[PDB]
Amino acid sequence: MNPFASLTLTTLIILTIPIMMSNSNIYKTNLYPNYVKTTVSYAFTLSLVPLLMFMHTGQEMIISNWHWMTLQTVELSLSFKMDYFSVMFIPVALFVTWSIMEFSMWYMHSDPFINRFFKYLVLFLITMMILVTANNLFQLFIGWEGVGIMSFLLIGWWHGRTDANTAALQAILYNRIGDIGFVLSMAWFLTHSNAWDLQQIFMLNNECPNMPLIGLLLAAAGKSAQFGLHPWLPSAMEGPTPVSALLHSSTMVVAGVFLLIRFYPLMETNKLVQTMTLCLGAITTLFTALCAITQNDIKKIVAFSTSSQLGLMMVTIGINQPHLAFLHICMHAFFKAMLFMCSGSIIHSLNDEQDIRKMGGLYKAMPFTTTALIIGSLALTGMPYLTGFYSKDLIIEAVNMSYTNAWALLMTLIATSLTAAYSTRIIFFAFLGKPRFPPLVLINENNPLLINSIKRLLIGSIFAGFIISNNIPPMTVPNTTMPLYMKMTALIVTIMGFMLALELNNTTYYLKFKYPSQTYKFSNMLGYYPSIMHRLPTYHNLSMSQKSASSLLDLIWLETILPKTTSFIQMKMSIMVSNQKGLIKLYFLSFLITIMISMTLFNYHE
Amino acid sequence: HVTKDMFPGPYPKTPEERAAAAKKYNMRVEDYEPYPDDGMGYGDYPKLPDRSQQERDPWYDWDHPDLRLNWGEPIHWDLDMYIRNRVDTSPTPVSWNTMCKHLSGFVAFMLFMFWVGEIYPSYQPVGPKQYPYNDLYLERGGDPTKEPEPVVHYEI
Amino acid sequence: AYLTHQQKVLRLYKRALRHLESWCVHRDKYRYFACLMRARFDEHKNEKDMVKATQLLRQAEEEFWYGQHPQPYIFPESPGGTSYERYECYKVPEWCLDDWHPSEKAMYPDYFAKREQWKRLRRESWEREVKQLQEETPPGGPRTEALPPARKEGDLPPLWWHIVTRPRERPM
Amino acid sequence: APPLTLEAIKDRVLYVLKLYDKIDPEKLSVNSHFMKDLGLDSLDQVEIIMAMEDEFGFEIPDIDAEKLMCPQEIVDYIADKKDVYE
Amino acid sequence: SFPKYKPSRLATLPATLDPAEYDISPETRKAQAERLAIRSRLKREYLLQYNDPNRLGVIEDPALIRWTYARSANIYPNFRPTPKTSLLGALFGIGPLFFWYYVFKTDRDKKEKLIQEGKLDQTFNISY
Amino acid sequence: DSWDKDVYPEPPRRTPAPAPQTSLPNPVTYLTKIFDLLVDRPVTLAREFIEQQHAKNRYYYYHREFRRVPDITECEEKDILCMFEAEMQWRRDYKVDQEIVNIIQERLKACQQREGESYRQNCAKELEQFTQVSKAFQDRYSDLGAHYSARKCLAKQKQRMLAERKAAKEAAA
Amino acid sequence: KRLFIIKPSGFY
Amino acid sequence: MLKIIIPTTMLLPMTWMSKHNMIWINATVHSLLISLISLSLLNQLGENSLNFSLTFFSDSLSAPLLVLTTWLLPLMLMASQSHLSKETTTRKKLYITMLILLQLFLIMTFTATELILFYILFEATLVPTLIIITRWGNQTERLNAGLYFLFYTLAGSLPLLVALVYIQNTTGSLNFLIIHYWSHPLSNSWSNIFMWLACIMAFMVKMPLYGLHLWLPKAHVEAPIAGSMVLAAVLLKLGGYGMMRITTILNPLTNYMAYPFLMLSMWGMIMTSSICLRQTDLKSLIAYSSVSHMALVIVAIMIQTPWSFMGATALMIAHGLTSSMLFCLANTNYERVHSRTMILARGLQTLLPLMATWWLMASLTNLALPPSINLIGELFIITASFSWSNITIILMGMNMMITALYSLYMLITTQRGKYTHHINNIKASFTRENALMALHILPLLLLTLNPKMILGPLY
Amino acid sequence: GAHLARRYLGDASKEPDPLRMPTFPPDYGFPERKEREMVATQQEMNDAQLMLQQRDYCAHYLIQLLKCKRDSFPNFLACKHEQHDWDYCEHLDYVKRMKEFERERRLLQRKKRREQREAEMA
Repeated sequence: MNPFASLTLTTLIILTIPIMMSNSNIYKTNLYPNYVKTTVSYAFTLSLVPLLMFMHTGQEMIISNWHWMTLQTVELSLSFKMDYFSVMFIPVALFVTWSIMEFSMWYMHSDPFINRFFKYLVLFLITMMILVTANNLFQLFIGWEGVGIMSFLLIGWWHGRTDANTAALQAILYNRIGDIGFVLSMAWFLTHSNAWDLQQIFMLNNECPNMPLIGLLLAAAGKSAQFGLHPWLPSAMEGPTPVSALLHSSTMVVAGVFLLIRFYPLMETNKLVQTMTLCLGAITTLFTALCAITQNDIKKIVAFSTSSQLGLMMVTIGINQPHLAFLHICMHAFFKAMLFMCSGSIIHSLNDEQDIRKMGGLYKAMPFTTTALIIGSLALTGMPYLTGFYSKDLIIEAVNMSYTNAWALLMTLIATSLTAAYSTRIIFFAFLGKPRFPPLVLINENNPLLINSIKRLLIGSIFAGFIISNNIPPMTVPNTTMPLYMKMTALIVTIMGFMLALELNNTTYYLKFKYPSQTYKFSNMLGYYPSIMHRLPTYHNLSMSQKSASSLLDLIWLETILPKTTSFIQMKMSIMVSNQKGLIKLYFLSFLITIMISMTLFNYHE
Repeated sequence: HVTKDMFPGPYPKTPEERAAAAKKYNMRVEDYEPYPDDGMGYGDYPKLPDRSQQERDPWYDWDHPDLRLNWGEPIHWDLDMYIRNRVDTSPTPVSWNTMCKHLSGFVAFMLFMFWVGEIYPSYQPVGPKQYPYNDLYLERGGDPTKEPEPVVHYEI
Repeated sequence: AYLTHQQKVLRLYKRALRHLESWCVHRDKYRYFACLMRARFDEHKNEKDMVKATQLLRQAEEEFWYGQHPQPYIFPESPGGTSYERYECYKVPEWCLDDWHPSEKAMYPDYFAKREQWKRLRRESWEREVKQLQEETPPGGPRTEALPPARKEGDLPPLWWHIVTRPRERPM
Repeated sequence: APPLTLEAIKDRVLYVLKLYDKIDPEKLSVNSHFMKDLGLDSLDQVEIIMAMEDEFGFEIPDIDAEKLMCPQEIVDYIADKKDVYE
Repeated sequence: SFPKYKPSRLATLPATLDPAEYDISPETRKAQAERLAIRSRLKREYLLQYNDPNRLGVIEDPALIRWTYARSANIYPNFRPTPKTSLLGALFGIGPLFFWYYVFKTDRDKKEKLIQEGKLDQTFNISY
Repeated sequence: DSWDKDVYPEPPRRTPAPAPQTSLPNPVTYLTKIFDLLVDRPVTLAREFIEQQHAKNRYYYYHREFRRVPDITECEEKDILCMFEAEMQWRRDYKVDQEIVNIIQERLKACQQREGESYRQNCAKELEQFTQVSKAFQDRYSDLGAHYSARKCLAKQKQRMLAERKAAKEAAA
Repeated sequence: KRLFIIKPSGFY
Repeated sequence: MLKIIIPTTMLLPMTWMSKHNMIWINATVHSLLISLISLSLLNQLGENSLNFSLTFFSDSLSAPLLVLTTWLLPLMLMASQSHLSKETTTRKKLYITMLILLQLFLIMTFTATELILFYILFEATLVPTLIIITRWGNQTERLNAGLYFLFYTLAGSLPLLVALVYIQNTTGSLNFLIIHYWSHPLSNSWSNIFMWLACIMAFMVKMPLYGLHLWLPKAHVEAPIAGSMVLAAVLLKLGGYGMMRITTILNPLTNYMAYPFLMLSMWGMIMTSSICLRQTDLKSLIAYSSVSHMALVIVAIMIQTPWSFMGATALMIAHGLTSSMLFCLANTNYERVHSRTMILARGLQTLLPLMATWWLMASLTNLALPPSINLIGELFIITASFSWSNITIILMGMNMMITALYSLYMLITTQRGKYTHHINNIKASFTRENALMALHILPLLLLTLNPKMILGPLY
Repeated sequence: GAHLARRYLGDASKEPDPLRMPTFPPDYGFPERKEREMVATQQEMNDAQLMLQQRDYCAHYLIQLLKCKRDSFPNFLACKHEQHDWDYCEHLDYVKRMKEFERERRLLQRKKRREQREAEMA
């Protein structure tokens, strides 16, 4: 206990040091990107040691040192709970960011604010680490909004980019929709449970977490790009390509999922809430993959796949596979990112182009990336003995070897087939075929940082699943006596989709005329969901705010219901008081009536 | 530089004052068309086409290409939600009714097939995991004082 | 002014073939289909009476309107592209240079020296060009946005400064 | 992106216009009027301008596409598009 | 050319399917001569100041001040007590407050009715 | 430690002494060893300076005492002197009672991590001990309002005590 | 070669 | 508190017979010194309010507002330096006198012992701001602005005066200490409802409350910048300080007649925040934002829970620092562009780097990033309201989401995008307004480190 | 799958109900059915701090798995026979549930048509 917890505290402060040096304006802005490299790589280097004793003895603890609020009965202090999930995620996160911004130094170098750029990834990193290394929801809330506003700024990296500003505007908007459930859980825990720290909430035995569980589910739904809260994740791709190989690549999107596994002690209690997760996760797997199947991009498709994947692990959370889900996330973080800058390496080399329909013939001309993308394409599908094998294949069996609704399984096989089909598609357009690219053959990847950044992710995307699986003891009862086929089905459902796509890729060569199929359009407007949600309800909500609301309620009625009416009433009859013609006969006549009615009539004398 | 005649006037009724607001608002006589006189207070402001800034042609030399507007020309009363970042009125290749029908169908069906799947809960043909020690009576949180109701199972 | 009859078809033919290569994807497949539609475009090149071509317009424009790709290949610098309006966050108007502290202006001495004569060049040019534009403009103002040339002696093209001093497309 | 100068652009367009099988190498000129010097039709003009579309990568506005007649002013148009000076 | 796209308020008829594109009457094409002329001078005057080196600061945008002044000042002078306006005033006025009054009153009454005899979950709640 | 187990009960800690039968020696053992004698050693002697400097000039600080004053029950209506004393006495008792809830939550929370996955069965004693304290707290100070006072709590205490008095007679039947 | 980059006066 | 009162009034002779150019330097430096002296007021005992004198007392509620006023006073002093240069010295000293007089009345208001003395200086703040709003305003409408602001506050002020003097004849005293200590239940007699009412609309008219807020958009968007901050930062909060005071006796009536104002407010901020999203003038958004933020405070006080009161105090102080910043931020843009239209000057990040930051966390504090005191006040309100009613959560949660919607919207429509090329007068950002924003923001993060000082006496 | 068809598209009573069965006394039909006994005592699971779902009868092997694993550090390619006992225990325990599933299945099968035989003979 002298190492480990102290080492984690050392790791999370050394990452802040670049920001402290940055704001101190004593740092040199030129080598600061390389200075950032050394910090993240070192911070990763000290991130390995906290694993060592967890492998050894498995010790876990909570660090709460400086007491912030006393708040009568509810004390507040900064607190990190280091458990299985948090401990081994830090090296996974640390290794990913070090490699992706290693690639980003070569890629993201033609911009004046690369110093300010790399600083932003740093400002993401401590916010994300604040989220994962948390012990009460408020600190996780700190990281939750920190990364969300971080995406807002990073997505809108080009402040002159109108589309990026809209994507950033949608990015936080959907993220704030998720926090509504976070606030709902926040209020319930402080009221019914009267606690904020993770430990007390779990062990208070809140066997009626129905409303909190919905609040937790809504929070993860917004953060993990569930259906209805999905389109921001594709929208985040509008920013710079490294930014797409960042927060929204596989880092920030899984924060809500990390919250889901965090609250697994109470998550399993309600089967209803347990169900709706794998439902929405299943729909994301079908829908987002379906959109990516007939599509004309690279980052968008693998972004849709990420949402399909993001729908995958919390389906397993819906079937009570928390630790297995977390293993899948780290494996997912490995190869999903791994193909991200490989796509970015293609984008940089092929003059910042994204559509597949201008790729081709790149197999021989893009050697190192070709191997990298080829492995990672079906590494997402996870052939035996791979990061994806110990996660995806076990996930498909686990939901099949459990008690779910009839359609829950079918979406999972549909997910595996549909994901693989376009996973083969993007290779076909990119490397195979013929170079549908401009005559100037600039295509090149000789940059050393390009190779080295991806190189460490080959060893990650292939080795990690094996080593981690034997390094982590099992959490649930193993599935031993099993009726054969529902395990082999996961492997096979991958290949006809590959086979169907293979001939589908061949049919592109076929000179047969093609018709505007309904499915082609349907998957290309993302199921027309952004076509109507970003159009109809927004227009109604914005429009009524002016015809009504601003004008009709406030500026037409409120000032007419009190100020103008009373002002007019005084205005109207102040005239009749003051419009006296001055006739003396009329004045004294009024005296006579007032004199007469003073008594007798009004009887003021009685 | 500013005066009432070029200020926005009341609701225009006579055709001469329709022309009067036309030169003030910088269109032609036939291009002036105020909002309906339902009492909403729009008055002399013309009902410009219900379009968005996304519909505007990028190639035209806009004086404000950041939002595709030009100096001097009249602008829309509801320009604010009809600019590039906000809601857009540009045409879509699919018919709006058809794509809305597609959405209102799919999301309705999606719930439907899962709903019947909930009515058909799939499971493996296996027995229950009867846990030892009264399915972990004390361990799960049973009362230490009173004895459990022994959930003790023989072997098959 | 109004788009002429053969001009409107040229616009529709433009993106229709861009739609075709979006559909065909492959170069050879596009080449085969582009030539087939080229002859299809040439099938009724004759029109005689303009009313026939108006009906032929309707069918043609209806064809290429449905002929759009669901996700047509929009180039990075195309309106709505990936790199479109991307570096506008870097271009800054030229007048900002005058709003520089003397230290920065002195540490860029040659550039501000040639900027000064460019500022001077704006002066006489603006003077000459405005007294050039006023009478080059016929009564009733300018009938069109086209702007008259520097057809006089030793004169600069009127209304040139912002065109010439445009923020370069690669501000970096 | 390497500093693509007009000399590379100028060579590429004329080579492609010579490459264009209907504008033969011997009858291609620097100021090649497609309607008059080369005698093509309007549709071929679209094919010519959108050939360099994919061949150069950047975009030609339609209102500038029909105006653009000769390879010399094709060269000058791309010259003012990026603002090349060398 | 297919079952045609039906125009909508949030997605209008395009520049292709619009009848006026192929129904160009002599007066409709004639209309695109003077609107261009006023735009030409309007663009001209903007250039005569935007390209003016003598001009400094900000030029007035008449449309912008027309929009702000009509969106801020000239609504009440053009306002009318029209029964329609009072109708939308009523349902968006006391309506929603009575909506949330009943909702919160019903919630409070339904919530309160079990506190006085101990039927709620309050054992672990000593903060308020 | 300054605190004692009567206030903060720390469950006894056992150490499962290892037995590395594997051919490779453990990497943790000397990894903690090096961490010990390259970081802890400089700060141990540095702390020895800090502890020895505190001994060089050790001043003193005491604990503030509070002599008990008559309660609001025995205090006089409209008498601002005595009932102010009872008011302040009641407020301090509220603050102490707030901290009693804090300690029992701290003891309860410390239990949960100590038993690990066995918190469900091995933390019931601490949970019920907090449960009765919280229930006593709820009838003590909860629901009073933001403007809580000694007289307001006394009314609540009297209201609860008359309700149970009526209940007791009802139970007598 | 090197072109000219234009920026607001950050000395202040 | 005369250790603050005496130096504050001593600012008048010093500012009225200083040199024609030292008035800005002298006023700024010694006002800051008063702020440092006022910082000593942060000390509070367990529950005993600091009873310095018979006619002056303070606790953990008055002092944070007290420091807010004293800390604020140099901020309009530096903000007004920009547009007050073109004025004669005598009129300039008159402007300083109004600000100092406004400060002096504020300190006496918070430190007042009985309600009537509190009422006198409370209302007395109308006079200095009335001159500030009207005499030194910018546009024709400011004349209608002053009357709207004056009558609205006064229309509710007079009923409170009748109720207050009625308190003295019935209870026997109006001192806050005696009132709370001699507190008695208020019956539900039909007279007592109006008795309850007369002590309420005075505080909620200047909050402002939904419906009774129209003076807020008609004054803050239209007052001089210096008057704009003090109006938004503190003057609205005068209702808050009073309402925590007057609620000590008006019980248990609040259970029933809170409803007609509660959902009047609860539908209020959501409605107001919708208007903020669809503004056309810059300062109109922040003004409409201020009432939206003030609306959750109304629920916090009225619900009468200790958690809400702490949330009310924290949101009160946090909003003051925020709303002052955005109003200062709008003033900086308005000065160079000579207008306040939102989309008039979009896309200025490329020319205003430091401003774009000053937009950034000022809006983020308006979005209330964690752990800024804005959320600490806001979240405490949520927990208190949820404990009152679960169905509350959707409403203000949706509000803080539409609050989020606009709070980036001016950031997009003022900084994000492309500059306007015809505009050429955005000069180098002067350090004066620049350092003004620094003095606004650093206390916010500094208080974020130790918020325990601004939750009021209920902490 | 097959049993799903025999219940959904077949007879629900014929197939066991996973959330209700077994519905017959296990000792009935097996005179003196020996109890499935425990190897790892309550304190064994308690001291090992095993999780509840993995605190089944196979947990006796599971603690052996961790203990070789907690002592196989550094190496992770060891610890093979430990699971070979564990998964086989889970393999046979799943068979025990499967046998109980089929037991209740043919329990439902036998009595239903036995009662149907009574319905036929009356």
